[PDB]
Amino acid sequence: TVVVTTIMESPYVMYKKNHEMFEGNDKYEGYCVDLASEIAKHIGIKYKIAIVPDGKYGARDADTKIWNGMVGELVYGKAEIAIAPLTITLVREEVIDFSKPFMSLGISIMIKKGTPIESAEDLAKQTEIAYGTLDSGSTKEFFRRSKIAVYEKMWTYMRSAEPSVFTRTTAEGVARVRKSKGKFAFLLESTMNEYTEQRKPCDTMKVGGNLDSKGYGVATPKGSSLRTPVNLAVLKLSEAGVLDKLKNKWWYDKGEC
Amino acid sequence: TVVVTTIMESPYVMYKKNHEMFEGNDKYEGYCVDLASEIAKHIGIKYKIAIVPDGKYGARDADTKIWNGMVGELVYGKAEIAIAPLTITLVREEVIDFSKPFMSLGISIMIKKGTPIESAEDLAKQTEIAYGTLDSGSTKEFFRRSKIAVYEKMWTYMRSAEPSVFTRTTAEGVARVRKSKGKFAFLLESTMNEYTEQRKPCDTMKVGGNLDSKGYGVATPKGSSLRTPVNLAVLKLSEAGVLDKLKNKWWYDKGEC
Ligand SMILES: C=C(C)[C@H]1CN[C@H](C(=O)O)[C@H]1CC(=O)O
Ligand SMILES: C=C(C)[C@H]1CN[C@H](C(=O)O)[C@H]1CC(=O)O
Repeated sequence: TVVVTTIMESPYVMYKKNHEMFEGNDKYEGYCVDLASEIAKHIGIKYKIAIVPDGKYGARDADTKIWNGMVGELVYGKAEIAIAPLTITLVREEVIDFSKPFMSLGISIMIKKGTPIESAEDLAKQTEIAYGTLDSGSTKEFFRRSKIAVYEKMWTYMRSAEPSVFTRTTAEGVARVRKSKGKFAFLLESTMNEYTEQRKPCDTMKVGGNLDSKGYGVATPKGSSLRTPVNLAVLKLSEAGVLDKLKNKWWYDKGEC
Repeated sequence: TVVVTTIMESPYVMYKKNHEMFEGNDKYEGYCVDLASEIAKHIGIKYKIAIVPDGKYGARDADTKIWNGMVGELVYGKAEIAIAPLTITLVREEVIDFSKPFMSLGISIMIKKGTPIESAEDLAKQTEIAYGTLDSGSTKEFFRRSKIAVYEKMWTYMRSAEPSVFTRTTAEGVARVRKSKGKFAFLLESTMNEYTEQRKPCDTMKVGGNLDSKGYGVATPKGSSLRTPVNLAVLKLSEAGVLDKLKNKWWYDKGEC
């Protein structure tokens, strides 16, 4: 009855092993799949998981004026709820509603083990080690808009960098870090960073602190009567220990390093 | 024109040195005083700071059925906004609205340096070192309501403990930790814990991780037309670096240890 928009991202939503022999929601597993299930039980709804057609999170296009991604699905009435690692930002909360955060994070640095970098300050003062960001998302927008001297210097480098320091997906950025032999550093959300650190061949690490402090939230379109039940469900789950339990399950219980 | 309810708590709201010769809002300084000022500038309001008469944060009384503290001020229309270290909890969000978190925190352990305790598990398995909580607030409510084995064992000890392990104020709990010579441990929010660690005689420390993950938020009563401007102001300030700058100012720039 209720359409849940989400996206393929490890370990939030992914295909089960042998997903061919499963139907509907049963094809998928992950943190956000479990989260949708808990939320639906508390607010008492039936739901259909739909993967966002364009594979995007949500940005407003400069010329067409149109929102893409999951935000777009909500804005144009194609979906009722988005349950994904969708970062709570000002631009988005202007057109959709977020619940309280179900997970906390910050922008962080991924290096290949042995790269002599300990902070964002280290990266900015040199050119030998290239560094980049996804070309779509809140991390790029953070650097684009920063007045802080260090991040301003980082944005000037990145927008000019040749060849392009921007990657299309998380896997692509992680791939580039691994194959570059200490010569590429990846700026990404600490949640994905921590997850990759736990995955073989265990050649990556998070360095320094987070550059910022934010959260992912469950999104609903403006005026949805599911806004309050959803927000309260999240607080219920958080206080019950369920969010912590879910994090440990998909991040640390499966850890290989 | 707009009434801002808040409370005396270091370093969020406090009296300036020689506050006698100042009038109105100018009597006060602190993190939340600066925060009110930033918010009011963005949403374009004039405001009067009022200290909550009963010195409480906000709980519903078992018999009278009446909310006390800052939550009460909002609920009964005595104030329009609460700007304070007011923890976002399910019970409160049921009767008031919170903005997105302006600060992240978690329940934590304060010990006197040299107390051989490294985790919550350590405290629960022994009786020689007493441990307590404020007798009013979200920390007590967390232990009261936990199904997690370890915290359940901690609550059973605390509610039965003789003499009372509960303190009326933060200063009183910190006082008890300092004067007990390693025999009392204090369960409090990590923000207050971190702040005390930076204050002379530098005899306290935070040990282990946070037991949970939550935030403080700006509160408005249900149906307030200041709800959205406030929420968006917080995201604006957060993304601009102002919340981080404010934290460093009142926690670390002043640090003595
Ligand atoms: C995986 C991606 C592209 C998403 C996830 N959350 C962020 C977002 O919602 O924008 C993006 C990550 C990033 O931008 O670093
Ligand atoms: C200082 C106090 C009593 C407040 C502050 N925030 C929490 C609250 O809003 O309940 C309380 C702390 C705590 O309960 O540990």
